[PDB]
Amino acid sequence: PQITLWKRPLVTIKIGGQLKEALLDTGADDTVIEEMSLPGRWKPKMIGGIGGFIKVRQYDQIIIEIAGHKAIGTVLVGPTPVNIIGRNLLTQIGATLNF
Amino acid sequence: PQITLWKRPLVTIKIGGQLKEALLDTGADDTVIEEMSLPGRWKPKMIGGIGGFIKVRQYDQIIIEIAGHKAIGTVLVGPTPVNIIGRNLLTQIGATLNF
Ligand SMILES: CC(C)CN(C[C@@H](O)[C@H](Cc1ccccc1)NC(=O)O[C@H]1CO[C@H]2OCC[C@H]21)S(=O)(=O)c1ccc2c(c1)C(=O)O[B-]2(O)O
Ligand SMILES: [Cl-]
Ligand SMILES: [Cl-]
Ligand SMILES: [Cl-]
Ligand code: NA
Repeated sequence: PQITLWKRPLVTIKIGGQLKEALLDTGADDTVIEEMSLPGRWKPKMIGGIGGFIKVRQYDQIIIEIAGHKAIGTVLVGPTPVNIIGRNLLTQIGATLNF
Repeated sequence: PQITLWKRPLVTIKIGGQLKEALLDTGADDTVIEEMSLPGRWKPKMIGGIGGFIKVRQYDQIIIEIAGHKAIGTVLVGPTPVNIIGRNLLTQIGATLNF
């Protein structure tokens, strides 16, 4: 689709069989999701947001559908204010910014 | 232009007579710029995300040139680690997300 920006670009994602709402976020390098259960091992990551740095859990090679598009990649789990789809997965779905 | 998302979508802006580099950020409702002086009245606001909140000064009716396109709107000024062009100005330059 072509998504204008008068409203927040919220989409439905599917991860671990569950539907969640998430924000398409070109200002995020990484995809960050609220606390949930994911399979496999995780590794630590420090990410720096508007308010400072936080620790999150990094899960790699996670299957995730974004607005109906299949992606497989890194998902960070931690205390984010909203689920954000960052550029690591926006690139997988072929998203560009245009003006 | 069409901007791919392999790297941060950084553009040059002009604000208050100064050139700065800023992120085109679909995940931000509003535009947030590092500390600088702007003309006119302002009021304080708290904005929050990953890592918590920061206090900013809200200036209304500020003109920015974003990658050569002029737009006017509210600009928040404070200790953000990155300059952020949010939806309030992305709409004005006709920016869309496409996939
Ligand atoms: C969290 C999101 C819903 C909202 N933000 C935009 C988001 O795009 C940030 C933009 C940003 C980019 C670099 C550094 C700091 C901030 N990205 C981000 O945190 O990305 C993380 C995930 O990947 C990592 O890569 C980049 C950092 C890491 S915000 O900045 O917190 C933000 C922007 C505007 C407003 C508010 C909060 C608010 O409350 O009112 B407001 O005036 O509307
Ligand atoms: Cl840890
Ligand atoms: Cl990835
Ligand atoms: Cl505005
Ligand atoms: Na003003």
